[PDB]
Amino acid sequence: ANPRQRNKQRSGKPRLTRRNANKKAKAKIYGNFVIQQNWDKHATLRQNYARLGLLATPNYVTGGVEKLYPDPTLDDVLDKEISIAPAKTEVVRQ
Amino acid sequence: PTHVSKTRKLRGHVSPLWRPTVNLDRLWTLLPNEARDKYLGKNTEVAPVINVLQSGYGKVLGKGRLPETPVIVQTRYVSRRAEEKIKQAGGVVELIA
Amino acid sequence: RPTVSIYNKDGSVSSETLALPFVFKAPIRPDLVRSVHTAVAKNKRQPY
Amino acid sequence: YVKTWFNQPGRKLRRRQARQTKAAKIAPRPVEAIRPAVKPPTIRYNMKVRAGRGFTLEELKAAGVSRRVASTIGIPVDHRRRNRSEESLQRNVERIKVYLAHLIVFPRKAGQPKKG
Amino acid sequence: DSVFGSTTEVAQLKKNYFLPENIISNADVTRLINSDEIQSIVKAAGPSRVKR
Amino acid sequence: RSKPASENVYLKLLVKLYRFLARRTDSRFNKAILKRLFQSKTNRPPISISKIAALTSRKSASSQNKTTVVVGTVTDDERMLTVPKLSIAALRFTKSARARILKAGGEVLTLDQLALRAPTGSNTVLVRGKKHA
Amino acid sequence: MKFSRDVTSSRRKQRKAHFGAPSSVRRVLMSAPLSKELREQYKIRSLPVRRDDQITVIRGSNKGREGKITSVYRKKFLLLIERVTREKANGASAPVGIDASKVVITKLHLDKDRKDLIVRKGGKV
RNA sequence: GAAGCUGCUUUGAGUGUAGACGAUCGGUCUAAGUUCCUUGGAACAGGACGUCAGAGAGGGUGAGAACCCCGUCUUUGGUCGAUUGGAUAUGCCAUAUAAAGCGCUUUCGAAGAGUCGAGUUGUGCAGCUCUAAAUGGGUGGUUCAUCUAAAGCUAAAUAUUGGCGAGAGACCGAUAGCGAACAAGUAGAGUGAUCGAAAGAUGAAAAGAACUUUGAAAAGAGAGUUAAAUAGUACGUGAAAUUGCUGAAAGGGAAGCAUUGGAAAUCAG
RNA sequence: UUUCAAUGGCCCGUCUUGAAACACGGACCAAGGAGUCUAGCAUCUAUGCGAGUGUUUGGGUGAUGAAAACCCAUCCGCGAAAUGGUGAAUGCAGGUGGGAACGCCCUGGCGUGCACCAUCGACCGU
RNA sequence: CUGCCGAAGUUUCCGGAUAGCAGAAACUCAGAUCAGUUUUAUGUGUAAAAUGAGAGUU
RNA sequence: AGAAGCUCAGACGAGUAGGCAGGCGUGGAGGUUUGUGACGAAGCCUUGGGCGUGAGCCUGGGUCGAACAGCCUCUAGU
RNA sequence: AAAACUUUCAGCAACGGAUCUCUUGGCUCUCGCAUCGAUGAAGAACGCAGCGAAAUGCGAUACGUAAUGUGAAUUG
Repeated sequence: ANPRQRNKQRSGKPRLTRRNANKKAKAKIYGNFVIQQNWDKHATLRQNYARLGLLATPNYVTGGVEKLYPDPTLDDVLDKEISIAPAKTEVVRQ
Repeated sequence: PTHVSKTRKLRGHVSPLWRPTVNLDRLWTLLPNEARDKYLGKNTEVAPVINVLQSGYGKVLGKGRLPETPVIVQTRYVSRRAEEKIKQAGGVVELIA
Repeated sequence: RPTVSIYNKDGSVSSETLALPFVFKAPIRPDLVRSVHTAVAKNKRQPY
Repeated sequence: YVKTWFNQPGRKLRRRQARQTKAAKIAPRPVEAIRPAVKPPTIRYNMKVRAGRGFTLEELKAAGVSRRVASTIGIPVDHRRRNRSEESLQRNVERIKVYLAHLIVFPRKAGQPKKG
Repeated sequence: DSVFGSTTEVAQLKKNYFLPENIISNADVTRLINSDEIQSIVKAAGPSRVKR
Repeated sequence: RSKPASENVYLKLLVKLYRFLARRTDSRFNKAILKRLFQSKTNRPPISISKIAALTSRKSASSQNKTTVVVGTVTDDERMLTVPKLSIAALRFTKSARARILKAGGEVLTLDQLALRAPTGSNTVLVRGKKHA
Repeated sequence: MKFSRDVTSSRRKQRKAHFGAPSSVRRVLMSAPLSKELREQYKIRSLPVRRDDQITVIRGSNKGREGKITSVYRKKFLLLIERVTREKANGASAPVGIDASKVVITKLHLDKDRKDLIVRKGGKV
């Protein structure tokens, strides 16, 4: 439409086409090797974090989570020590 | 739609302080149903607590009769007749700052 | 409830059955479905 | 001047990709920091509890974290907020203390010369 | 049964959804009219198309 | 109004059923029911479960086993706590009203079920809703 | 169905690419199937045509005629075959062009380059 | 925060190699009928018999092609090179007489001026005149609360009719859609600033009409090519207005129209 | 269908006026050509739910087109209380009459009496 | 494009609100009320038989 | 018995402003017709025929040469 | 009162370019990306092919040279 755009529409030189428009592709994992091995590329990060035994956010989630199946006072607290947390997943144990 | 418009047929014819209010009759409705089955109609030593502030209400008004079961009403403000009916029903009012 | 027989890969009836879900007893409304479909089949319309 | 929202689905997917790109960079760790719990500043909202910006310097000190390593392990600091009541202090100390118990800290590599 | 629930049981995969209830119980009024209860009380059935 | 603007097939089925009952009987009840089925939603206000409970045991009470009939929705009344035994036939019941009546009370009926039980409207209380809106 | 967002299913863009493709691409556009004996010999479904290739016309008015390739007219997608011509009014011979997809290769013009291409496309030479 | 003290916890602005995980660029790899009959100039049509399918998107090919061709799917990858990113493992080097966090104090703690502000004149900001302070000053609220100006930097979420590309659409279909589907800001107009069109389609293939004859020639007539010249470049289809020819009929200063029939023509049951 | 005969037939649109006539428009044909889209408000109707109601700011999710469909955490909008701070059954959430509808009778009588409307009544509009 | 319903053509108060004529929706009314009408009676006006029509309101 | 339907009887019929209802046609979309089509789709022409009160529809013949329609809904640069 | 002329109807031929069918174009929406110049840019002028006017390409190395990829054309 533009004089610049019509300039290369009538020009014989081919366009500088780069085929980078692949949507639906989720970024692959670098960083941790243990995460990369146990990470599957189809699932979302919230699904991968939950499966691996990790937290995607330490806060509340600002939406309704998915449901795939029908599931079935200072002193005593300021100085208390939380007895760590158990490792439920082999990856978390790893 | 343009098709159902009547101009398709004219073709050819030349053309303050935030304080929501709750009344006494709805005080028991605010409480869930399983607690009402447990506390309403039974003379239990422990009484249910209805914090009407957490349910988005600022003042408790006096419309309605409460059942004779006592209940502790925690609120910010309460009409004078409302807490009259509350102790007549056996309950108490704890004003919340 | 009524039961529906399950069919194997070769079309033979399997001995297992499932009770008919309540959704199959829901009211069948041509008028309501047509109106919902009219509005829902409009939600992937690009502008012009 | 009319603003249109035809790119509303395009924006939603772009952010989900951006979250995915974050997790690619930093995989074993959450894509969000831990925010404190605070009470909104009005008579209309003070009954509720929402997420603040960061944990005050007293909340970090009471929990056992220093204000220098707090950012390293992902704990935001708010130098502006202060603890006017023990209720707010004890609430956010346990928010950190739960965080520290649930946290795995991978060791770094420390350079050490031949002599001391 | 979990996706849609029933008319008295909540859907497990849809929070607070019950199946809709119908206007009528039996959707066949022809047998409703020809039932014994209604036929025994209706007045005398007048003629069909009459002679001019 | 010779027909309703509603395209609901089941409302048309009710209209067909009460077209026959109105003309093949001599019940002023059935003629009234047919007219109210034709009436638009504006002219068919909802009636509360409490007003139904009131109008049954009102003044001399004497509700006995009479079935309440309203051409409209029977909305629940959460203010009233202990629900009496009632038998109501209506176009629609809100999920609360249907659950409350069934749990502590009698039964809910549709307009076709009532036409089978009381084709001539015998022992039926025809109740309307307040139009003051 | 296409699933890539990099391939265009537009008729407008497909005709523009086909009719504006350069000679290096028109070489791959004008391919012909190998014959039965050649296919069972080379395990190759199809090859791009080349001058001095013995083919056999399969479809058209010239069905059954056999000959070599004298010139692949890449700029109009036509193949020219010897002894397949049209006699004009003035007696001159105008060779008749056939689309490459309408012939079948019966004897390849093997070179070093074609041999590597044969074994490149999963074939045995 | 400085300075002292204390005793616990800390540490590389190096330099190679290896392999893994990513990003970018280019090359490369890819399943199944072109079997039979009929129609046709051409089969890609209909029928018969089959095949492939993680491929039945789309386009090309002499008419509707999943199986003739490019592709498509596999690819949310194989392979070959490149160019790179942050980690991991490991080698070498390390100027540590060093640097830091936390904790303790019988020791200290600087904080931005023709700026704030007052007056006045303009539209918080600016001009003019005057011109400060140090628990001072700013801003709020009924003494209190909050903040720390007159110096500076800073990613992400955000915008995007342009620039480099891409994929689409219940959009327009050549008086439409951009002014411009062709030739387009072109031809053309104006001293100049500027203004600014019209114009798409032969056929599958140019096979674009050899040859003969008339004619000064343009062309005509036979001929020839084609499935077709009722496709001849004044080229798909060819409407109406309008014009010529032929046939039929009517007409003494309008005509068209309507009703009922005759005559002539032509249909129907 | 064309034509003839008898009978009839003033040029259409617009404008002005009580009304015409005037006054404009109309050489002919083809194509184009004028109550549209959107924001708000109100009526009516339909639909879903109903003292509730509203998923689509956003998040989750969606391999087959992923701008669709699907799921919903916290808020918020309107409604549920009015009056000018306070803040509602006195009395089956009040009696009388008319009244839809039903029942019992031996047309009419009796009982029950929705909606709505006049009536005495209250409570802080209910 | 066809079909159905169908006016006002002007009072009364300040361009209007009003009324009037035309429709719609929802009510009650048939042992009832109406009427561009005529008689009868009382003194042109008022009141109660003839004839026609189902008549009302919001 | 497409109760949306079937049937009987009577009365009525101009109609501006206005009010109300049912229909005809067009481009594109979802569904559908085991739909039509190079043995000729669409278009166009015709002193050919038929249907409808009407908007219009179907068809014979000729011409033409690649697409098109009926029904149910959606939509509008109708 | 025959022809001409005028008019009407039909046929053929003209003129015209409607209609139909499509279409390497427009328009609209979304998506990814960030890259002009004193190391001479955008724009202008003149040139360059065996046979060329525009467009395209290019700059006296002038419808291009080097390198790389492909592997046998270009075509009036």
